Amino acid sequence: GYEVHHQKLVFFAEDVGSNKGAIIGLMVGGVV
Amino acid sequence: GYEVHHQKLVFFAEDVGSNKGAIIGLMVGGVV
Amino acid sequence: GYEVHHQKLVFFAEDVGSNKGAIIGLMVGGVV
Amino acid sequence: GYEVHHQKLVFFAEDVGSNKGAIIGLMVGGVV
Amino acid sequence: GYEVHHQKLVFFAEDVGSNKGAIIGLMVGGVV
Amino acid sequence: GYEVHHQKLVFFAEDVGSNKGAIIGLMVGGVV
Amino acid sequence: GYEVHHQKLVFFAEDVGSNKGAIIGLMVGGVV
Amino acid sequence: GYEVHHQKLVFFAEDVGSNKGAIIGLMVGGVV
Amino acid sequence: GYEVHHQKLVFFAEDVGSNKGAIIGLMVGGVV
Amino acid sequence: GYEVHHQKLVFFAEDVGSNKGAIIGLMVGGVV
Amino acid sequence: GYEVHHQKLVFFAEDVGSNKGAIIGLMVGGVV
Amino acid sequence: GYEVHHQKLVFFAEDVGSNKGAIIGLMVGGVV
Amino acid sequence: GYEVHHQKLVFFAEDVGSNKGAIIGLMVGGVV
Amino acid sequence: GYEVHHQKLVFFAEDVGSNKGAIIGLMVGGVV
Amino acid sequence: GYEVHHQKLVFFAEDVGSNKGAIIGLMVGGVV
Amino acid sequence: GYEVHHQKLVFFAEDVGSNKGAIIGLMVGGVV
Amino acid sequence: GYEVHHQKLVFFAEDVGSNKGAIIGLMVGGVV
Amino acid sequence: GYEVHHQKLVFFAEDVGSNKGAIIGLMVGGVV
Repeated sequence: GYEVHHQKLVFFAEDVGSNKGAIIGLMVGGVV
Repeated sequence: GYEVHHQKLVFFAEDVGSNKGAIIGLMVGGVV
Repeated sequence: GYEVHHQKLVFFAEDVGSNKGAIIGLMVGGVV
Repeated sequence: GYEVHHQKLVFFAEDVGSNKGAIIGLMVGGVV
Repeated sequence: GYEVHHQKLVFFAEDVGSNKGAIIGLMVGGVV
Repeated sequence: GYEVHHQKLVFFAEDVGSNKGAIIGLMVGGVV
Repeated sequence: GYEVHHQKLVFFAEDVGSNKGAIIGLMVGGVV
Repeated sequence: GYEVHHQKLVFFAEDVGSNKGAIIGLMVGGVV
Repeated sequence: GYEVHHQKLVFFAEDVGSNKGAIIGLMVGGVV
Repeated sequence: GYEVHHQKLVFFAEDVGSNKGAIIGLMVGGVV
Repeated sequence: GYEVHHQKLVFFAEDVGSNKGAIIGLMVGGVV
Repeated sequence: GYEVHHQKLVFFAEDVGSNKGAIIGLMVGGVV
Repeated sequence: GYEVHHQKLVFFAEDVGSNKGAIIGLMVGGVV
Repeated sequence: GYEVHHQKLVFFAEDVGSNKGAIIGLMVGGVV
Repeated sequence: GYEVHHQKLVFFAEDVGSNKGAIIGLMVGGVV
Repeated sequence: GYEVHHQKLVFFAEDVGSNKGAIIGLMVGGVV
Repeated sequence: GYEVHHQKLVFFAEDVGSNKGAIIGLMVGGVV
Repeated sequence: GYEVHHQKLVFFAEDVGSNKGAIIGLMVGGVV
């Protein structure tokens, strides 16, 4: 009937002084 | 009980002093 | 009853100093 | 009292934020 | 009736001292 | 008549044998 | 007249009452 | 009268004609 | 020298009462 | 004699009584 | 003179005890 | 030259341990 | 001295194409 | 001598016979 | 602290006497 | 203080007398 | 100091008389 | 005080009597 469930991902990374290629490649959405 | 759907993604990265090439390639699904 | 769906992604990346250093490609299906 | 259903993308990267000093491509199919 | 289901996923990594490639390749979706 | 289940998941990598920067290739979603 | 490779996709859905939330998006680029 | 290899997708939803609500997008690029 | 090699999928959804927001996100490759 | 190979996937789904998100996300193409 | 029959796959999903989101994500192709 | 016949597959999903409704994420094809 | 970064794809195939009506499509985002 | 990273894709194929029917799709996304 | 690394892929294949329909489909980019 | 890294992939295959369907599907880029 | 990290990969295969489907579906890049 | 050398990898394969199956579905990248 009624249910509440969300995702929770926290990705934290240290890498100061420029990483070898900073890029975000994501497929987000699909279902509202 | 209320039906609630959400997503939480936090991507944090330290890359201070200008990155080589910061680029975002993302597809946000157009579904409501 | 109330029905609310959602999505939320926060991308945080440090990299000050770069001039004109940002390339973004965002594509949305049909209707958010 | 009103149901809500929309996406939230916070693309935060240190890469200038003055005037048109970046490459941004936004595509939406028919209706947002 | 009543149904709540969530989980905290946290990833922390230190890779300082020398650049090493920062890229997010991810599929976030599937169902509400 | 009540069913709620969650768990805390956290991973931290510091002072490892050899860097890694930040490469995330993952499929996260599919189901609620 | 020998038959050759044709595509076959039948998407049948009983969705009478087609209002605000009914969207069809077809993307191709090459040959038909 | 000659058999050939071509695409064939039947998208049938009960409520054809598309009116003040649903959105249909046909996109190709090459030859029909 | 002629053979019949192709994919075939029929996706059928019954007499629902019209969903919150039904959508066909389809990419048909321009190949032959 | 003649070499013929073909796919055939029938997906029948029921979701009556109250809307719940109906989505066809498919990639059909690439090769003949 | 080699002859090979094709495969057949059928999948039927009823409403069940209680509706739950009908979404099909499929990659169809690969070769011919 | 020996004749080869493929196997047939049929599946019905209903009255299981936990309602699924209709969630299919698959790679169908590969060769031929 | 000076750093160098450029694309290099040698598509060599005995199967050229620009003729009476072949299909060639070359496209870019914003800047190179 | 000084040298830096670059792409190098050599696609070599013997394919004579192929005429009045070639299709090429090349796209770039991400200032190079 | 200079990085000297290039890509190198050599794809060699025979396909003489006209292919069913020679197609080159690729994305060349990913800002250096 | 010199660091060099590279990859060499040579894929060689015979397919004479016209292949069923010769196609190159390649994603080349992903910030070097 | 001086460091080397690479490997030679060579693959040769005989498939004369038309292969099932001379197709390259490959992802090369991501980050370098 | 760590040093790694490269290796030579060669693979040769025959497969007549029954087509080999020349389709490359791979991913080479991830990290430098």
